[PDB]
Amino acid sequence: GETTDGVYRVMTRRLLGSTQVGVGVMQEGVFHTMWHVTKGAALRSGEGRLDPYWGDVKQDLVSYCGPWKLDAAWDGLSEVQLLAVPPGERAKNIQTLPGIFKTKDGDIGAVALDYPAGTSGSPILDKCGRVIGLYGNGVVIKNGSYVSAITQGKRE
Amino acid sequence: DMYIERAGDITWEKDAEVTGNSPRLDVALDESGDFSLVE
Ligand SMILES: Nc1ccnc2c(Cl)cccc12
Repeated sequence: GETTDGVYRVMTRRLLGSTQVGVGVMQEGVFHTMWHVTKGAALRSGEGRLDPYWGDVKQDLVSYCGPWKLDAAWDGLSEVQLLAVPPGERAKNIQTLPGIFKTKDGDIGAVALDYPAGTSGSPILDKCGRVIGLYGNGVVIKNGSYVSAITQGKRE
Repeated sequence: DMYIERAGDITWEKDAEVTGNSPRLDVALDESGDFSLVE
């Protein structure tokens, strides 16, 4: 199948029409997405099959064909770009300065950008173009607007 | 049976639509990987 680096839509036919359920990053031969998108289910890429290799429901992450490959981190200062990929709509960089999830276990980057749930898995970029995490897991604040963590996996 | 289709390159695009605020939030992460507002 397509194993080219870049961002991808995750599609199902199990509902009405073809439905985008999420997004993911192919890098170094590995497809990275959020767990809630595929539930660890296998994926088709041409005839090509992708099989889950690593996953953690608590991190809400999963990798296919290999171990988690993305080790770049928000530096805590600089702005970043959600490379959002919405259902039925073209890939589109949105630049933003992350807020903060303060948790008992530490501070996480967060991005206050509101997009349909099908955007879950869309990557988040530093200025050198490195992926520093994935959008689509977080929280609804007073307003009614969605705020997402910058969710990053650990590389070996 | 899910499948994947390419949607673009991963690049920083100079002069992109700059928006969204930068809120600081106290949150709890459960064993189910659901985040929640700790107030
Ligand atoms: N309600 C929601 C649940 C899960 N994800 C969401 C995303 Cl990614 C965007 C907007 C809303 C939601």
